[PDB]
Amino acid sequence: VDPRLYFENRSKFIQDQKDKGINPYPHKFERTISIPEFIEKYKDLGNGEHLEDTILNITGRIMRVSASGQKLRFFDLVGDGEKIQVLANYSFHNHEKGNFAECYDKIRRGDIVGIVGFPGKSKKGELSIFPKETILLSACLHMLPMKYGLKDTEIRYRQRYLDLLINESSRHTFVTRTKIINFLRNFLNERGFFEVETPMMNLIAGGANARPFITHHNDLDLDLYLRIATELPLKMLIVGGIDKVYEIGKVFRNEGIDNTHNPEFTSCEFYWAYADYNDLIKWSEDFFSQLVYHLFGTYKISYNKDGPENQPIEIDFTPPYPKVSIVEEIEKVTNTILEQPFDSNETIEKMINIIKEHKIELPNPPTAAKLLDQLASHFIENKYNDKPFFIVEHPQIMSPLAKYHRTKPGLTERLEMFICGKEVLNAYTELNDPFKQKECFKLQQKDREKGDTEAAQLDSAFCTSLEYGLPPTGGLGLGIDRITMFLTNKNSIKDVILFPTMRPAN
Amino acid sequence: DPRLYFENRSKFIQDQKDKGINPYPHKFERTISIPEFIEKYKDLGNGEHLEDTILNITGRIMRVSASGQKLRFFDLVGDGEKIQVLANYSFHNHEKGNFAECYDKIRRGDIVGIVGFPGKSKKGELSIFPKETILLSACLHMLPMKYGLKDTEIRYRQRYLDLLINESSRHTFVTRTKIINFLRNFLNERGFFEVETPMMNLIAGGANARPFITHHNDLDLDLYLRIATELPLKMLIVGGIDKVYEIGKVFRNEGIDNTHNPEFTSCEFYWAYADYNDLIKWSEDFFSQLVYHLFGTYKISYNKDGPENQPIEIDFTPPYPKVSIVEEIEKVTNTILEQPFDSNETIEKMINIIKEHKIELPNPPTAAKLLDQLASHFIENKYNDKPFFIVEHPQIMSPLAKYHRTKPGLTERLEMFICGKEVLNAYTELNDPFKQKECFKLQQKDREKGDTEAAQLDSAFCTSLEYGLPPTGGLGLGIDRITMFLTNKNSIKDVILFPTMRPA
Ligand SMILES: O=c1oc(CC2CCCCC2)cc2cc(O)cc(O)c12
Ligand SMILES: O=c1oc(CC2CCCCC2)cc2cc(O)cc(O)c12
Ligand SMILES: N[C@@H](CCCC[NH3+])C(=O)O
Ligand SMILES: N[C@@H](CCCC[NH3+])C(=O)O
Repeated sequence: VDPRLYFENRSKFIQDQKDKGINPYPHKFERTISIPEFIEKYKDLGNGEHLEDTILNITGRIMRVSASGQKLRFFDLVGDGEKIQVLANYSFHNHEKGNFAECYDKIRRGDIVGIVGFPGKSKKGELSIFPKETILLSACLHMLPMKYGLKDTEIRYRQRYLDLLINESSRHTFVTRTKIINFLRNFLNERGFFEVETPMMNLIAGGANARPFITHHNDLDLDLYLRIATELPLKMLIVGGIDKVYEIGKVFRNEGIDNTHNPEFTSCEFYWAYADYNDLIKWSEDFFSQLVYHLFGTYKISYNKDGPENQPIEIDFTPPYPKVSIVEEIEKVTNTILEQPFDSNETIEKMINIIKEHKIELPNPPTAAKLLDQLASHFIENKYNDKPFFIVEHPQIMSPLAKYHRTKPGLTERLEMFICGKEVLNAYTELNDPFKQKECFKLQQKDREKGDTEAAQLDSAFCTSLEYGLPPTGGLGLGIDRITMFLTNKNSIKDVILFPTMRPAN
Repeated sequence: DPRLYFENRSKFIQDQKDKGINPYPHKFERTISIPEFIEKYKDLGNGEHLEDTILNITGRIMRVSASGQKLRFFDLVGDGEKIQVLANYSFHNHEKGNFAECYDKIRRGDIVGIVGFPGKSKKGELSIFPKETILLSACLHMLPMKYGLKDTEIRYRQRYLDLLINESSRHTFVTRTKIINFLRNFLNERGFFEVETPMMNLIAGGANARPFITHHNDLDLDLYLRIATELPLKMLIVGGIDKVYEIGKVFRNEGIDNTHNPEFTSCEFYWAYADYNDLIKWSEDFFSQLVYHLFGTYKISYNKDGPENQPIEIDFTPPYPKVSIVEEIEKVTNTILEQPFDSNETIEKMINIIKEHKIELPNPPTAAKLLDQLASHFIENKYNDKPFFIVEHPQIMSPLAKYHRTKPGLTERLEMFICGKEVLNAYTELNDPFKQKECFKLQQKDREKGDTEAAQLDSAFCTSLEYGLPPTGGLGLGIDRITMFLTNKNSIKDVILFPTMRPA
């Protein structure tokens, strides 16, 4: 009932051990077997069967404490996501090492123990370890919370270790996360790609439309910006001869935080020379279908779109995925024609009127790109929840780094894959013409002058790199944390990140 | 003059746009790559022509030559390999353009799309005979020769040029990526689990270094970039992931030199129920197997004093030498460093030792910095022919280290060095939270003296240890420095694609 008193008493316990000779935190306890390999090595065992001649050294954490008297103690030893029962029988205690009750009465829930025992099964058939001596390795000073104590509380985020020990779903989630990353890294290596590392601190943060962070190097007396994307240096590497290049790493964006936006998130960007929008479309379908089948043995997975209480929807990752032109669908749903130039006063004022007629939120500044973005968000992003789908051919005012469309004026050969109305992939034929790239950078500078602090700045080093010849390439970016959210059935981005960015407790 | 040539090529591209032809085509289907092409038709004799195999090749023209007007020769480079391209007026498809007008516009550095057939020249050089050549992406500037990248900083700013010209840089970065690949697989075979800890934190802990500062606007919160991945990984050990690790970037706001880049790649791994000895064995096994995985031997040739001097033989054959820091300093300096090491007497003693030897006194002459300087000038270069370990560091220097089980005042720590450069840091993790807060408060006392790189107390980490940190052994690897020695490089900038530098 009193956690503060419990902690103070356990602290006194540790000090009392030090005063009365014993060391509560020993340096080494040479383990012989792990709990998973122990379960695997002795599960196929008969009821009540004992192996009193095979002594083993096993470690673990106590999570359940109970006793059937002063001579029979019961515990639950967990380790590596698995668990076994500890059946301490006084008939088996090595009395040369110490008193039975004196040794086991000190054990508390959460204590990390080292056990010298023998394997067997109980009368009821519970696979257990029968110790001959139990030594405390690392005591737990606080009271462990209950599962309900972590249900709708932020302790899962601020104290992830508690969430990893109490909830099995947490360990499962992060194991699946690393499996997603392993699958992607191998999927790219098997195709001949080359993993690299581009700087996170830069003189100019380009590659996306977002406000970056700023830091300062004292010895150089230089202001560096945290990378918002890895697009630019990767294309610079494509120029360098590495025709198959990619990077898996953290990117930072200083903007709002919600269930889908963490200030720092893991992204994967790959550049494939002599490839185009079609190649990226096929790549996306192939990769997602195989990733989902690799993790579940099926193409249809269930996802609780409306939270855990409401019923879930079914997402079918079976290719091919629907392709939806942004401009044309907005036209059909709104029964209007967005005459070009899309950034003209007429088209901008028109889109403003359609945003006002539907009482949709007006973006500030009302740049043409933000108007089109809000229109696509409120009218075509949630068009399909049954399966993932592609929003393609974005206008040039929205894609300053995109190569212009070969048969559609004003549009680009860009694609964006969405899952449950959430952007998870951004791919497109790279704009390799420096003459036309500088025009988009200058137009972005004007947009920046209108209050659009997300408008891409002018990177001179990247432009000069394009001047030596960027072969026709195709690039794609993946939001790994979001992919994990959908593939692990989690509604928040804080549930797929070990230590998410939280409001400080001060 | 390069300016005139860039302007001529620029006007050239504009003339192509006004003339009707698209200078940067959208798509060119490649049927075979340069490596596959060398592999597929290398065995052809000098003079054979498979005129029926119409292939689509791609690459960057790196040499332009001619024999009259009917013969044009170029070097097509791609994926680190080079082939010949022999354009003849007999095989040219005249329906798509004039031969001379089509090939006179190709210069060195142009990305072209060739449609031809494989064959071998009269001299025997594997070649692609094109029937049509299309300019896919033009090179507007003058690509320099290899000599143009020797006495300059261009290799670091325009890494693409160094990768396209110096064929050794490509090998160096391929080796770097292979080193990381080997490390990741090496850990995964032992059951380790890869994770991702935050790079922005309320406190920058895990090492003795000055961090960078940044600010999140919506939260109006100042955050420090991580200087190490130690504390969050240990908290994960407490969470039940007994074999965890992370290979990522860490940021330290310090000075720049040949072995220091503000941002560098490190690998920290925490293995529960392990200790100082297990880490020693792990380091020896890993370095020996990595070296033999790359070179087929345990001996490496490294130009320790630059390529202008004879190199040395680094033998990674286990087992390496182990040296106690305090013991060696007392032997080499013929002095007695008494405990407490941070006492005024021994602090003045180390200061006088540095003074009589004419060494630079650390910025704040603290006991930890003093010991570090003594080790750097009297121990760290004891072995160059083989990597070696500096062990049993004092607790004053290791606030996150578990005290030595038998040597008072020391810790069960180890640092491996190669040619005097620290490349590994491992030690038995301190799991007693009370001793931890004691060491952290001591670090604060040393911060009061003006130590910007003294660890600040992380309340979250201390609270994490209170729930029970099992005996664990932790280690950290400096990937960039390891790559430097395995690629025979004297500067860290030579192993980082884009090192931190001043603006142009
Ligand atoms: O996860 C994220 O994904 C994306 C969009 C993502 C689409 C696919 C290509 C990479 C980017 C943006 C974003 C912005 C934030 O400020 C925080 C975030 O976590 C994200
Ligand atoms: O490479 C580096 O290695 C180390 C030391 C290294 C030892 C092994 C464990 C990881 C750290 C420190 C350092 C500091 C810098 O400011 C810049 C750098 O590049 C480095
Ligand atoms: N960097 C892009 C995604 C990859 C684009 C690839 N050409 C982004 O921030 O969305
Ligand atoms: N964080 C350490 C490496 C890991 C030491 C073992 N926990 C360093 O920066 O040197």
